[PDB]
Amino acid sequence: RECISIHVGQAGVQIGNACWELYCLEHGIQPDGHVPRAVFVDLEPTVIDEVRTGTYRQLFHPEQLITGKEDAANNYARGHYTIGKEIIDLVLDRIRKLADQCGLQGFSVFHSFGGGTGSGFTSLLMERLSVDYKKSKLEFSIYPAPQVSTAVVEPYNSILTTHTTLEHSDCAFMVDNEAIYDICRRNLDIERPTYTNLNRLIGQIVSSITASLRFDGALNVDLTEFQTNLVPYPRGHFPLATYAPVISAEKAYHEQLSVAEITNACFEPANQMVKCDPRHGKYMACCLLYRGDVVPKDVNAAIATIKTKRTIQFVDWCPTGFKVGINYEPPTVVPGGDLAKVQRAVCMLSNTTAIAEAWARLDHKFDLMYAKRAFVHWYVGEGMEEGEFSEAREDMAALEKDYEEVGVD
Amino acid sequence: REIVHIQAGQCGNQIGAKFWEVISDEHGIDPTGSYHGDSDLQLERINVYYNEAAGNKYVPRAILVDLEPGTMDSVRSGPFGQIFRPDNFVFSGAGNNWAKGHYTEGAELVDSVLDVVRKESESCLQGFQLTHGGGTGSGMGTLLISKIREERIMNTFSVVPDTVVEPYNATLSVHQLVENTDETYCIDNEALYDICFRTLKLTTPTYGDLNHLVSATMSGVTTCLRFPGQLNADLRKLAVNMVPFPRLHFFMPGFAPLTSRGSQQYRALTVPELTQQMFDAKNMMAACDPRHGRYLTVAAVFRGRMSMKEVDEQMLNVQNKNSSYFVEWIPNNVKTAVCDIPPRGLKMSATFIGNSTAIQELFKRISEQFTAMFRRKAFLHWYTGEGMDEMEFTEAESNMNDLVSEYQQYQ
Ligand SMILES: Nc1nc2c(ncn2[C@@H]2O[C@H](COP(=O)(O)OP(=O)(O)OP(=O)(O)O)[C@@H](O)[C@H]2O)c(=O)[nH]1
Ligand SMILES: Nc1nc2c(ncn2[C@@H]2O[C@H](COP(=O)(O)OP(=O)(O)OP(=O)(O)O)[C@@H](O)[C@H]2O)c(=O)[nH]1
Ligand SMILES: [Mg+2]
Ligand SMILES: [Mg+2]
Repeated sequence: RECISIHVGQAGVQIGNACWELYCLEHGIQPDGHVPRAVFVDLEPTVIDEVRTGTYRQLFHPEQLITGKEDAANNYARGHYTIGKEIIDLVLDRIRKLADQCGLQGFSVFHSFGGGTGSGFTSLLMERLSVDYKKSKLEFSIYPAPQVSTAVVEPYNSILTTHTTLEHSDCAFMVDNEAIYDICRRNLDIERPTYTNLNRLIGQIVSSITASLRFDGALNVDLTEFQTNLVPYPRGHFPLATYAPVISAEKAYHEQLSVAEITNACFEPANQMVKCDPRHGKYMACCLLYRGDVVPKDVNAAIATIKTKRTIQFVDWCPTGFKVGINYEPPTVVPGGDLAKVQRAVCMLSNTTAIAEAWARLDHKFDLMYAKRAFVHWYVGEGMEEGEFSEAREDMAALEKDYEEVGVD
Repeated sequence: REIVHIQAGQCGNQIGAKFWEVISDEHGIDPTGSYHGDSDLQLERINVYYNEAAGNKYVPRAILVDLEPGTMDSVRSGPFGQIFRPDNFVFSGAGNNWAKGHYTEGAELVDSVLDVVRKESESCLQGFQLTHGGGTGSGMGTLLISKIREERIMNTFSVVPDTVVEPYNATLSVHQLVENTDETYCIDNEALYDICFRTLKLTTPTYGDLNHLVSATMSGVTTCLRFPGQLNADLRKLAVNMVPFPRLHFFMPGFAPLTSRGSQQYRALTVPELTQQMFDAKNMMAACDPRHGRYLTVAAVFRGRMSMKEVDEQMLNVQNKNSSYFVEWIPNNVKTAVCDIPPRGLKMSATFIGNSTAIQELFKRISEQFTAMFRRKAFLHWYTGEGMDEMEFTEAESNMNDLVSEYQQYQ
């Protein structure tokens, strides 16, 4: 039923404080109410301290606020094998200690895809989960993007996370990679979008997932609901997050946009927190989570209009793939960030054939690096083998075929 | 994690004073005082450079090695000079023979060194910082590492230039740097003057300065990356992205905002201005000029809030305007790195760590000079006569020369 969350890295923690804010905000639980259901990890004290000094100070247990004391290393191997290993136990312990207190469903991880402690580590975290709880490992990342990568090795770290992630990571919400910026440039206008601004966003789309949904409404949608109405196949399938009223709270004023507009503005190819433009990817299931003042007929019509746009081609084997989730309480925008603040929104997520891309583009990267072993000696020397790589590559391979077969046909 | 600085010689020492002058303020540590840190973050990771004894006295964990009292007695009698525990001050015929300081004379003094290099390591150790064509340099220092690497990394901050056998002492040490060291930020005394008298209208560039400039680069390298960043790296990344072939290869560090005080304070530091800087000939702490030979790798380790777009982008044009010299067998020579917090008082900087060339166009140089003079055993009697070997020089030149071949394997 539940879904723990592990916010890792200063950022994953800033975004965390944010997503965590929106929550209580739409659940009527002020500063000091119940008890969260997540943890905070960082190897730089001063940042988690911000959660220990600033707002939402006493809404956490100094027990779900961890730090560390080792090296990150922008290399899979080290993070998965060698170093990352030492922590895992402890890590698990919480997702077994937090998983008990609640029949859970998984851990919403907040950090990023490609990286040192993001690729490697998780690889074995999701790894150790599929055997323990078999559960869900949806990691919400703030990464790229293809042509604008950061790390020099990135692909090495991606191809390795994909293969070992096939059974480890079910779905990675790959936002902030570089497509969320577009939204900050094109749908809000701002060239100076600090990492804090990008989080406020996911910090929003996420609030629409848990927060409000686990919150009463006219058409409730449980977490299980998702995976059920959202994954056609066991591959920890990765849908994409999208938000509708992403209008600027200063520029334009096209606020009053009837439900017959916010819905459609979630289909365009420039407002989905993911550089996976429906370049062909046939949707195969969408969970339209609405919140605010919405008449079920408005929806059971606005969606009807869509179902017949055809240029939005849904999979074949799927008659109807539209899970309409209606909540009451409208969204809740930061007092003075840059988010409009409408009285209704649409956080639609979905499995499009389309990550068929994102995975592809991330897999190819590994082949390029591995093809030369690049930073391989860094993992081998850390308790891994030509096996785990090559055999985790083959893994994702059938994730490129999977996300292809369940659609396009 | 941790590291233990090493102030070899006067220069390396003079610079120590500047590297620690800085770093401390970048960690709120007054002379003997403690952590006055404007913040609380400049403390959770200090350990990397200090030690806990009193409770207000975090003492720099470096070594001050020098055979000239007056020097360390100028560094210890001035400003921050009274923060180093006296134990830190480590004040035969030091023949100018690589084999004299690596096999015969140095080999003895080694054990009495490793002894301490362990006392300091066991002060988890990461590596040691080292600031500073001869005996005690190429031979004995090249041994110190071959031993260290059997026992943590080794960053070396060299002030590349003055001798006759030079290529002998050199070829032999580069060789060792292939299976020993693996991180040098080749800074320099006259490449500095220049870069310090024309890129800083500075008219009286005392040593302290040169040192200071150098220490500025070695801070951008290490310490820096041990900070957050949209895209951060660390010694290894730097190593695993910069060394195509095992020789060890030597780099040439370059700082970003290098503008004269008052006037110049142009702030033209949007970013194209930093790459403008870093990638020009002058401004390379090395003596040689990049424009005289391709690159194998480059690592712009920036440290100041910027767009992963205007960074990742610039790097490109740069890679295309100069396709000529940038070697081809590496689609993306450049290794963009990006910290967040910048040099204390500055808005935006970016350390440059360039790897010379694959048609190794520097080790080539060195290696050439050797042979041209080795062939005639030029000033070889000063080496052998110091207990060296005719096979020692052969070794180095061969080992060091090979590095150029391997490095080309990627160009
Ligand atoms: N969206 C978002 N991104 C953030 C936030 N804070 C940091 N980031 C991003 O996450 C990365 C920063 O990680 P750090 O804060 O350096 O480190 P950390 O992951 O917390 O862990 P340590 O390195 O040990 O301190 C950068 O890419 C930032 O742009 C935040 O509040 N929100
Ligand atoms: N930046 C800087 N460079 C210096 C300083 N002192 C010397 N140098 C440079 O370092 C080199 C001089 O090395 P020496 O002083 O001859 O020798 P040493 O390395 O101390 O060791 P010995 O040869 O055995 O005396 C020259 O290239 C100088 O330009 C200094 O205080 N600062
Ligand atoms: Mg931190
Ligand atoms: Mg001397």
